[PDB]
Amino acid sequence: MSVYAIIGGTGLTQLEGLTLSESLPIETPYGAPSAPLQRGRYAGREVLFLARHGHFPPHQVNYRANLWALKQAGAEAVIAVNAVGGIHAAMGTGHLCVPHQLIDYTSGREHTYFAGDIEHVTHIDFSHPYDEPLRQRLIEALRALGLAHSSHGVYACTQGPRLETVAEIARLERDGNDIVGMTGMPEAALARELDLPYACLALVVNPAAGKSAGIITMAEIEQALHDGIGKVREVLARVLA
Amino acid sequence: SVYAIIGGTGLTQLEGLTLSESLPIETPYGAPSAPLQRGRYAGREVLFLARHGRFPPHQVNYRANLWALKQAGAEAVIAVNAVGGIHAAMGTGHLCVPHQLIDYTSGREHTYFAGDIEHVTHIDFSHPYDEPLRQRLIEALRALGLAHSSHGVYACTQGPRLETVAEIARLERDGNDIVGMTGMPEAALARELDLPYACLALVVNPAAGKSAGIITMAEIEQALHDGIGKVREVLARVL
Amino acid sequence: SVYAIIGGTGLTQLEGLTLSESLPIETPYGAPSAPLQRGRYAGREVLFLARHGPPHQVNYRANLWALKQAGAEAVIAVNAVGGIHAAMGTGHLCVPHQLIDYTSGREHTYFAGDIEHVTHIDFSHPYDEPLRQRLIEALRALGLAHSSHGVYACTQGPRLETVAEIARLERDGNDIVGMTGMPEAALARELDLPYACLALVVNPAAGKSAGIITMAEIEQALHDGIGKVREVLARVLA
Amino acid sequence: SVYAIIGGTGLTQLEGLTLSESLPIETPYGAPSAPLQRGRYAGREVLFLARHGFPPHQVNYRANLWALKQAGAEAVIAVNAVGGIHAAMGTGHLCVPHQLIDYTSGREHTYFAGDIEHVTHIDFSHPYDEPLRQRLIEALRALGLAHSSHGVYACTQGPRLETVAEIARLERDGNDIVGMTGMPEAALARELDLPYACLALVVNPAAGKSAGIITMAEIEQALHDGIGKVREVLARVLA
Amino acid sequence: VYAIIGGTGLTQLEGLTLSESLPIETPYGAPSAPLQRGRYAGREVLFLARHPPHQVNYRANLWALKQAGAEAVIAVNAVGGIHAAMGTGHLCVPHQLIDYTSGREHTYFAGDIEHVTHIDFSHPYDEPLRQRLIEALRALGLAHSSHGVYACTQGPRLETVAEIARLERDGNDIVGMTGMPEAALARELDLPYACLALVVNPAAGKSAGIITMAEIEQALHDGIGKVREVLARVLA
Amino acid sequence: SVYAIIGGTGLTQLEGLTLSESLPIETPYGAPSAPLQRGRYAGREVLFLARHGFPPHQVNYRANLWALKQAGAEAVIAVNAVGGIHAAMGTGHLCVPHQLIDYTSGREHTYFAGDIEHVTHIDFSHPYDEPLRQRLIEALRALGLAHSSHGVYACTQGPRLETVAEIARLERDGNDIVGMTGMPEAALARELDLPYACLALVVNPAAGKSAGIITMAEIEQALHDGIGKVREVLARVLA
Ligand code: HPA
Ligand code: HPA
Ligand code: HPA
Ligand code: HPA
Ligand code: HPA
Ligand code: HPA
Repeated sequence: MSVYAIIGGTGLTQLEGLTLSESLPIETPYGAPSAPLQRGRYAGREVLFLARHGHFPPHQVNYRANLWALKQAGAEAVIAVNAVGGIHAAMGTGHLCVPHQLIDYTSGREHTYFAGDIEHVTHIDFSHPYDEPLRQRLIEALRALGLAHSSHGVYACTQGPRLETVAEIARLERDGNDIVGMTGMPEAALARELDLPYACLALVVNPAAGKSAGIITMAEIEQALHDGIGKVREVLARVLA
Repeated sequence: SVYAIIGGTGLTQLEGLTLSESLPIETPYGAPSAPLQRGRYAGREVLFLARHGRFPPHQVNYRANLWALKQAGAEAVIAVNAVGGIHAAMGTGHLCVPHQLIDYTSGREHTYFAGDIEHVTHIDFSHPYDEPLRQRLIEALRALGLAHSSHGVYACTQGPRLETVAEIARLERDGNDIVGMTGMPEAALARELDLPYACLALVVNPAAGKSAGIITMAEIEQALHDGIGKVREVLARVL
Repeated sequence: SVYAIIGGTGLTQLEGLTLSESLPIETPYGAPSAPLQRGRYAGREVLFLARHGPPHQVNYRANLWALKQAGAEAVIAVNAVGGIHAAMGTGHLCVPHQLIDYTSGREHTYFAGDIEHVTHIDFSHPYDEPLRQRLIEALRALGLAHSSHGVYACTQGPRLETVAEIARLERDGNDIVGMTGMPEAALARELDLPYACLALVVNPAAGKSAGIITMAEIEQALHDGIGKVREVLARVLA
Repeated sequence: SVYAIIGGTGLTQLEGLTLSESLPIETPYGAPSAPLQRGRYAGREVLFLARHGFPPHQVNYRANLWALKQAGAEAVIAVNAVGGIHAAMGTGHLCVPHQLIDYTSGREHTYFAGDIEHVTHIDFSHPYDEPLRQRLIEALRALGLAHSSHGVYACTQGPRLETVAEIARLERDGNDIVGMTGMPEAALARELDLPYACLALVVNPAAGKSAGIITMAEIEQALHDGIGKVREVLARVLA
Repeated sequence: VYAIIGGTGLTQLEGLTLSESLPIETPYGAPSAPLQRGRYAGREVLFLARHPPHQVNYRANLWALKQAGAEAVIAVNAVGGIHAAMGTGHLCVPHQLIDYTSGREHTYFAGDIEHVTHIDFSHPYDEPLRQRLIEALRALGLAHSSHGVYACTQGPRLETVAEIARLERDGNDIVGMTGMPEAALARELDLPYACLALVVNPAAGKSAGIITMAEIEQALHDGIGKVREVLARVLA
Repeated sequence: SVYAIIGGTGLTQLEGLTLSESLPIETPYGAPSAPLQRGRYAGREVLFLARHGFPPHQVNYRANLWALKQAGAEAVIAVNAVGGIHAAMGTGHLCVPHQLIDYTSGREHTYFAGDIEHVTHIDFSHPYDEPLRQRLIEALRALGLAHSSHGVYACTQGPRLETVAEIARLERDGNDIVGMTGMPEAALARELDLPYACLALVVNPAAGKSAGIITMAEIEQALHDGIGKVREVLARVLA
């Protein structure tokens, strides 16, 4: 029944049995979305796909435009796939974590619809950033599949593009975070401001700075993606049905 | 001595206060959120500013406001701020006179010392609030026998959204007792202008994670309607 | 091997340095803070750039591209800082080995806007270990009071920190605090330029000193400290 | 219903308190700090027990409590003098803690030691009886007294007071006040299913929360200005 | 040859014969219960029940296992779960611990002794024994954490909400009253030791109600089976 | 001013120092951990005490200090070998701490225990004496040795060394170095109104701060390498 949107890398589009047979190049009041909207059918449910970064560094992706376009195209739930670094010792490379909280360390990103010309200011609650029904459907799928996961975790959302500093990971860890990426916020909040239920699925693509012995290389990360993307796809499959 | 009050309207509902008209001012830093209301109270020249003018806290022109009050003769400032109670002793109802703050804001025009200006000034800001003003407020709270706290750390955050349970947890680890969106750059801008400044904080909700439910704009408006009166009592004694 | 130095002027009042050029260069990112001075010290091509010419508005991109364009193969950056760790009082030299970014709004990367590829640099160790050792080696030789390692807080400014702010920063692990370490250190890596920092403590951080921190007190510590800092720079360049 | 008060004597100085006195008790755990003083307060039966006469780490809480349970106590009010970590909780402040953190060690801390047949791990999530907590708050409010409705009580070991750095760590752990008597008392009340609340008087700012060093004269003075306040609060709670 | 320290019921494992039930004395008082030798899939097996936490004779226990010929130890622990990812019924294989106990006989190097050894205790659990545990949890498709920090509190009482929060502030994930000095003692006797902890309740203030023995014992009743399946494999 | 040096022998190799053998004294608190030596260094009186003569947590510190004071000690320099937690305090480094945090327990920590008729709670805000600190500092400068003028000393129980996670918690509590002998030593020194300072030599990078694990051999090399440095300091402070 309910229409789902999936935000993430293409190749999530290589999900077996998904059709994606439309491409509207949308222009919103908030400017250009990242890629055109792709609308399709999967296991009998209407499905939406937005590439988060087009064919743009995380801190300049027009998330506002993305979420408006999806709300409008008829989204009623958004599953956001996120590549992260693992801070928690148990959340190593290849691990899947379904966060339940986040701490936002971003700045200078268009992060609300309640700015510029508005006639009342609203302060959305945001105590629990992820819709709980979605989180459970992700968990139920991950248990069913016997994939190694954490059912909770705190998402540190940093600014990039640069990776983090060892003492910077020290502080994120002292702050309670389990995992760290650059694209979680303001996405989750803009979803909230639109009453759009949103939940994040996170693939750990590297140990965060200082956890492994060497240094973080883009090929370590590229490999990890390639390795784990199929696992993510299996989870979306079960969730989408 | 002339006194600015920054906070909401309703502050203007103070018994005994008169207001004589409101001039619109042009500052070198843009437009202030609202016209200044110049008035008289207990034989003391007073100016009021309604900081939100309908503006989100992150886009308020604090620079324009402060320069505006300075130029209009201000000599001290009491800022009335609505906050979230992190500390367990500071529930809905509570009044707090913070003595310290931690700024988590970011994209705001936050200093008078920007652009090619031939000389840059680094202000001390060790003690963000003028103590004599702080003592004026505390005395008033004691004298009125109201439930308050004499000290506390103010966490100033970006908004317009409210904080995450985990973000609150982080704030609690930084030593804050309350959280709001309006305290900074306001407090620092005043010191850049050598304007003694103090805040009076009203706890209008528990911070995310401290109450049993989610925070509703309904409960927060109720805590204001119930709390603006006691605030008015405090301002009154102070002037 | 060509070293560049970023910091105040008077860092050039270095004895035996024949400083010859004043090159005003233009960059794809706008103007650098000052003209690049080129010179020779000890028979090594030596590059100077005064970053001063508001820390949060300094064109850090322009400065580093300039240095890179001019032929720099390493960078020593000199920073005035407030001291958080109790062992690191007024006058203390420190060679930080880590840093924590608390800044924002600054044009902090080369990978911004219209580009066909985004590069997420590793940045686990903000500072080059070799350069660190050249600095460490020199302080030891000159018998100066210093610290081998230490954590740099970089804060927005131009305002100093609040007592509570310093408490947060200490809780985070910071030994020192300053407004210019970042994004400079990061842009250096983006340019594959080895970068290292020599910090001089010019005030105890807020609430570590007695009363307030005056500009005057800071001024006298720069006056007193620049002497030491030159001697270190001399030895490194040598 | 029978309320038992633990604190110094001179709490016994309530106007219109008959000190009906009292008998030396024996316990399977030893000798209690003082003979129990049994009295009446406006219809109510009240028990008193001075926890001294003995350094805090050597007080025999096990006997004290056991004896108080055996004498028929149904509720225990504990009065405690403390250093004040939280900026808002200076000298002479009254606090009513809601949580505690235990840093004590060499103490006979449980009735479930020894070679015993069934082990019991009590839940101790909320270390103070909430009904008792309200009864103290209500009393404080009604008397217009400056106080804190909540706080975290650090129980250290003594007899020496704390180091500056130790205080920084108690603060990072989230403690508001610091004292030497609060545990294992609160816990031992619980193993006996005996409602228990503490009322705390800050007698000194904790180490390094002020310029000098902590003096035993400062504390004497704070108990002098403090004691009367504490007594009026018991009069109400008892009534 | 392996030794398992946990409750009895770990000896309700299918495939295990318990032969000798000899009660040993040691230079450090009596152990918690007699030692029980056996075989499981052709390996010599020591089992030893550790039954009040702060008064159990951990010294006497390990020395006994050492002298009986133990060449590795698996300690099974009931714990409360601080980490939000580790609820009731989770299995955790910790890699670190932080020790908040005291008043316990914690070292073989006290009293008399001609020489005093300050052992290194950087890594309290043995990596190869963790890996065998983890390998096993993977094969059985059980929900677990490969790593985690163990807080060892004093008891017998449970923790305060604020005690828990400072344990959380310290980087801890689980909490139990029996992890220390067991690990450290094992180390002083060059015995490889690892722990497998079963979360049996959310730590204080991590959930709705209070912590109760009804709740904790159900979780133990529920979990014991998974635990036995893990040990069965690890001895295989 | 008469100094007592507490440390290993090897501190006794000072050139020009002479020492009378032992004589074993009995104290009210049992017997000191070694022969206490009386000395002269160029005519000046010095006491020497080796604290080990037993593991760190069973050392009779109560007895040592009581012995030291009965024999006329006016000040105390204690020389401690510690692991370094701070990045800038590698092996070989000298540190003059200014604060400390006690993580010990079960040790005889006070003179004011037992069944006495008066109790003393000392202030202990500043565990090390500032005049002695500077004497050590001025000395280390005079010899131009690398050192730290300040730092926080974590005093742990032992005999085992610390876990990587324990080190991370000691680090979060703001400690710079960790040893197992510093307390209750300093505190006892105070109960006796004896000015006490520590000089701490870093013998190993604390658990989890370098590639390997910590070997006893590595530590023993480190001492044999830094005791020479410490002797020099002592010689200067004693002159
Ligand atoms: O290590 C990381 N840090 C921040 N963002 C990331 N996205 C993938 N890995 C990382
Ligand atoms: O909960 C809060 N968080 C931030 N700002 C606020 N202003 C009122 N309440 C809050
Ligand atoms: O206190 C400081 N904070 C930030 N920058 C500084 N530069 C010198 N001192 C300081
Ligand atoms: O400062 C304090 N510390 C410990 N115990 C106390 N009891 C009263 N004040 C204090
Ligand atoms: O909640 C707990 N705390 C301490 N030990 C435990 N053992 C099981 N649960 C717990
Ligand atoms: O690493 C250490 N930890 C505790 N005590 C010590 N004594 C020397 N090194 C150490």
